[PDB]
Amino acid sequence: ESRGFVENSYLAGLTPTEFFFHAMGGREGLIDTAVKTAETGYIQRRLI
Amino acid sequence: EITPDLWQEACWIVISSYFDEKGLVRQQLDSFDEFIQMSVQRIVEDAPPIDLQAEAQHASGEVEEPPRYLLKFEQIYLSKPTHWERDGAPSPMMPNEARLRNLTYSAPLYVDITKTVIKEGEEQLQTQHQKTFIGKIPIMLRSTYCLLNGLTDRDLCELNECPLDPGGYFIINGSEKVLIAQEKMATNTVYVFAKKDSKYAYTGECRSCLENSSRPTSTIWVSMLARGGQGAKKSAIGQRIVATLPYIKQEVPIIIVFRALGFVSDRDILEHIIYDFEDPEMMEMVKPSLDEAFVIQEQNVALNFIGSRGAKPGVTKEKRIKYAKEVLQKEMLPHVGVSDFCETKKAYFLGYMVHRLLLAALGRRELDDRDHYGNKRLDLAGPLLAFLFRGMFKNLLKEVRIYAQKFIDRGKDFNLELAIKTRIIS
Amino acid sequence: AERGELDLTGAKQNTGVWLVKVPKYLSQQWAKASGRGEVGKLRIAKTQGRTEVSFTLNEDLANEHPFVLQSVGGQTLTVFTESSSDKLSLEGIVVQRAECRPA
Amino acid sequence: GPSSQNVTEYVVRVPKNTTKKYNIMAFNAADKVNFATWNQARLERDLSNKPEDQPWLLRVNGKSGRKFKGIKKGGVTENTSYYIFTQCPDGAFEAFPVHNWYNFTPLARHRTLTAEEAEEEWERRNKVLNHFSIMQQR
Amino acid sequence: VGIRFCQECNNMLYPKEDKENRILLYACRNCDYQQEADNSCIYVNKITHEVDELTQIIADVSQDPTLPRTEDHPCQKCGHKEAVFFQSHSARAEDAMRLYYVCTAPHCGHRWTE
Amino acid sequence: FHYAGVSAKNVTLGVPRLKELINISKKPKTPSLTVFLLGQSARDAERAKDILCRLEHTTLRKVTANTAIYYDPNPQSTVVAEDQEWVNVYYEMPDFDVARISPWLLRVELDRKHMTDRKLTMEQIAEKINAGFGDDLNCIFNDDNAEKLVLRIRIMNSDENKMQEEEEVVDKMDDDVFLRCIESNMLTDMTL
Amino acid sequence: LSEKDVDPVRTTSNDIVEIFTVLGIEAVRKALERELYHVISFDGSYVN
Amino acid sequence: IWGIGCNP
Amino acid sequence: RDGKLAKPRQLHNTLWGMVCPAETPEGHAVGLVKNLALMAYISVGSQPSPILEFLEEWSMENLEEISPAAIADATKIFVNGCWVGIHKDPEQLMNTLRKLRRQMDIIVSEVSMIRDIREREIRIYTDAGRICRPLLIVEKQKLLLKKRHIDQLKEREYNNYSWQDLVASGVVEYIDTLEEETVMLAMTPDDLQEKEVAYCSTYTHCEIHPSMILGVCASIIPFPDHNQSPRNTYQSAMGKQAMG
Ligand SMILES: [Zn+2]
Ligand SMILES: [Zn+2]
Repeated sequence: ESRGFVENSYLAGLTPTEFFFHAMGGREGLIDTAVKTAETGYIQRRLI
Repeated sequence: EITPDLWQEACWIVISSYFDEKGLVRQQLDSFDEFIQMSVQRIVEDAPPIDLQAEAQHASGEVEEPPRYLLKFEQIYLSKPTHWERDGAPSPMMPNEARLRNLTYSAPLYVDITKTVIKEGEEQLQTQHQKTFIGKIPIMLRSTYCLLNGLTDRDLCELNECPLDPGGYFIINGSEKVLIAQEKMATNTVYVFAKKDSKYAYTGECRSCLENSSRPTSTIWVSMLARGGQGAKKSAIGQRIVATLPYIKQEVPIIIVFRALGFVSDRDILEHIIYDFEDPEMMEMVKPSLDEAFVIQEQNVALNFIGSRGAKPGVTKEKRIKYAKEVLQKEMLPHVGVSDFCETKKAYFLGYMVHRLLLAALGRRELDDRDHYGNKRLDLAGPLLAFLFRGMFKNLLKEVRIYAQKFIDRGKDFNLELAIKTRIIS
Repeated sequence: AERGELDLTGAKQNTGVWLVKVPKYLSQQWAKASGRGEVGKLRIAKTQGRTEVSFTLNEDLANEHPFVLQSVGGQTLTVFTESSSDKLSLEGIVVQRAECRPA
Repeated sequence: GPSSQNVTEYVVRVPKNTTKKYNIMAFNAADKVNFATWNQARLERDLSNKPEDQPWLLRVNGKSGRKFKGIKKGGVTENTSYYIFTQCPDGAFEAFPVHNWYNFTPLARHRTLTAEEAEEEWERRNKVLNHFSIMQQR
Repeated sequence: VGIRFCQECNNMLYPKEDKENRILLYACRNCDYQQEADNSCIYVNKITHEVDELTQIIADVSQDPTLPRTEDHPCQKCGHKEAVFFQSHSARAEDAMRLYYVCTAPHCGHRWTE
Repeated sequence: FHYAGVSAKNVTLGVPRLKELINISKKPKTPSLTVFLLGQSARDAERAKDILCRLEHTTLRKVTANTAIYYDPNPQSTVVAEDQEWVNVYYEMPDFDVARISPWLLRVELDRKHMTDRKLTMEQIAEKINAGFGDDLNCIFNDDNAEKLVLRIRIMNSDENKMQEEEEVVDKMDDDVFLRCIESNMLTDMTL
Repeated sequence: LSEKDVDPVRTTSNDIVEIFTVLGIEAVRKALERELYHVISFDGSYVN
Repeated sequence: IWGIGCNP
Repeated sequence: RDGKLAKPRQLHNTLWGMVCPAETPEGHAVGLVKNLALMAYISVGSQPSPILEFLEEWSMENLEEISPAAIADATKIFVNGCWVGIHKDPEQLMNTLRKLRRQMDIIVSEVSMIRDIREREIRIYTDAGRICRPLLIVEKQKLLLKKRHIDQLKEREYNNYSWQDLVASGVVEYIDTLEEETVMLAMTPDDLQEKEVAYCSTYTHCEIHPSMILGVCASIIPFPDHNQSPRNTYQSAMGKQAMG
């Protein structure tokens, strides 16, 4: 529980601390997408 | 006398009271309010009194040669937001009318200015120009100085303003502008970070500022050089601590800086740096830096060492020494002290910085986290507008000085009203 | 014997003096008159293995101050005076430090 | 005896004005200051400008003895005052306000590297040779 | 092992071999003071740097509400039941998840690692 | 992150690895080398571990528990109580003391666990140090049976007597500063 | 590679620069192809 | 948000 | 925004209760633009002079004779910077300071006082930029908030009782991130403070309500705990674009 594990399902509903940790994970995913778009585009332009 | 299992009513009652007293935008409003009052007075007070005399070379004789003109800004005043029509009659400006006519919702700012003139006859004359108009400050809506403040919803409806509108914005040129709080690193706080690719293994930084009275920040580094570089003496000595003092071109050894503050003896320097002499590890850590600074054993020599590395060289030796001393008293660790015998306090705080660097290197303390929001501050409307007014009021004083100096060199007279350029601040 | 000479007679006699940190209300009460030659009474009571120091405020002045001692072994202090006749002198060495706290 | 239960109480006197102002002279414990060898001393305002708002220079026993530098205390005691109690034949304590606080630190009577030579020596930071021999050469 | 300072100028002494008597010395470079070396050891370096962190643990740590405590392990000196435990709390500790214990209750401050 | 841990070895993958390959960067983020074993060493784990030891860089620092510099006026004096025995043994028939002996002693102590993990030998370490540095560094090595693995290093005997140097009788880097430089060099650069 | 009991034939490095310098341009062609194929097909995606 | 081997 | 480092952007643990986790712009500014939580308050700043005068009165000898002495003088009182002296007793000073915060003599509600028991340093920060949130105060295992306060607040109008009176009573306190590091919090009074298998018996504060960790736009989301986390960021963004 302390380090992030979320035992509750989405239907059950996340507890508050589980909610914040889930937000941290989702934020990391979103950052990955946004950062990835530019590096991949530069690579593609170079190859072409 | 407890409220168990009835808690779901309790938490929302207390939250109701919270949002009833304050509301959502209380940050902006409060910031702005504080700013105006405190900040403007402070800045007007903190700025140096204008000093002025005619050039001695221009006029022969000393009977009237120093006509000293001294200008002091006594006090600040703000009227309610006002629009001056083309006819010139002042009128209260409602925010809605300012939006419709593309006007700026602003209030006049008046400073009392006291002009004291010494004609070298010892008959100094003080003339006080009360309520001198220096500029117009845009007023945040529904702040204490907004006309909408303290008006019930019926009165707001009479003025064609929404009761539910939060406020917290300025109407500039008829457009609503919202100052966005800007994140910054905390000031007056020692933070030890590690840079992987840097030549320093560890760096401790203090973004020192004196209550933000002037000089937004005066950052000073104390960093321990990495032992990765290989040389005979370099391998023997190990890591050495260097200081990236502000207004200095290159690195200065830390022990030299301590001796510049008057603490020549090695024992005293280490007393400041190493609070417990008994611990052997930290003493071993500090030994190499002492070896680097073994050459300079005097305060004057250390000041000369600092002055030589100053950004602008001084031709005279004593000029360099004086330059370094004044530079330390002002620029280095401004928050600890800025004058007189703050040297001991500065030495203790610099020793604290070096000690924290030593603890980080020994692993006794963990490295600071930049993203830890305790190490972050948020600049709201107040700090930002205060920085703006600092800059613009200094420029206004400069322009007053220029106009004054021309008229003073003539010796005809000087007028405060003509010198002040409201354009500047507004 | 010169202008810059320091009269170390107090050091030779080893005159012992006490340094005390006192609050502003007490000092300002003293400064109010400051010329009557009297501000209060310092009473020290000693027991078998414990000593207590207290100061009583003058009844006229008011219209108890316990003293807490501090060790002076960590620093050597001395008192010197600059006479108006430009004759510097030493009054004595500080042998005890105390602090006055409000009741 | 009476020493185990002695109670001493003395009058307190605060004269309005004193001809000689009272200051505090503080020496660091590690310095091991000793007044037995203080046959003579010279305390005067500094000349580093080469008055009342400048540090003090002390030269004990002329040039042969140790020299100390005293700096007034930067932190003013806006909310504090210091008084000194001295024994007197009348038996009443006398309190005198502390006009100023000075911390005196010593300077060794050792040979001092000249600034020009020190700069030349620092040019060779990597002093592979023994530094002690270098000091002996100077 | 430790560093000692001169008794005249309070500067840092340095070790010097006595060539005549073959006795280690410490001599200040800025004066002529000399003192013989009693310890006979100069430069000690522990590469594994194994140090009991009980020396680095403050007894005041027993007052922290944010730390966990158990009543299982009693103190040795006073036999108090409350014991607040915590990990290394140090960087470059190698790998140590060992629990360090500090005795609660006033002024005991005894520290035992199990 | 999210890479399956088939082995305890991290590998760049995804866009960063494509960047490295396409850029032909001189410095890969994770340069790695897969080594296949030719003989029975592949089948037998002990021989493979021997190859692993032969292929893995080991510095003296990795196996050194703690290092100390003692000023020892005489080899017979044996300031450290423990070495008194083994020093005596070595000085029962002293070798290379004819020129002289160094007055300073670097008494490095090695951890037995690291030594046995890398399967290093006291004679192996001493040979590497003495041979690579030359006759200037003389090393006394403990028996493995002894509880403490101790290497006693001394500066050049001829250099101490100064008959071999001749020239000017002036100390270069003193002796203890030179010994500390030697210690740092050994710690990071021995390449045992 | 030249160490005893190490297979000269099959021992390979991920660094294409080392492959170039040691084993030649043809070896770097094949090694670059192998590395690119690995990074592309780790996701399971197939490129012709 | 799932696990160490999955996605965040 | 140009910097591609995925480190300034990530939701830090310290953002809890003071910046909305869900509400962030998406694109070049993910995690770089943030929004205040509902209950968050930002310090307007104060003069440090009265706090320094109190510290001088209590003890905090300055210009001491190397008295830190392996921090034998427990703690070093810092203020907005400025090491201003040290005290032999650091728990009594902290408790006295909390009592003063209640009586509102020298410590306004915003004044933040941090004691690091290890490293022996008390920071006492009042620097006009700190973001702080209201937390209820737990003494022993009992919340200080009681039926008297809730009943008076329920009668709020024509009873002249408000939030400021709740702060003045000492029932609630403003805690900033630095203090959040030194405070044991309970999400709920009944679930956590009450005696059970003892996770913690030293709770010092209690959250007024967990839901306040969300911002203005995320607060409209119904059952946000039952949705995937990126889906709440999207809803924040889209609710800024709804027509009404
Ligand atoms: Zn010396
Ligand atoms: Zn105990």
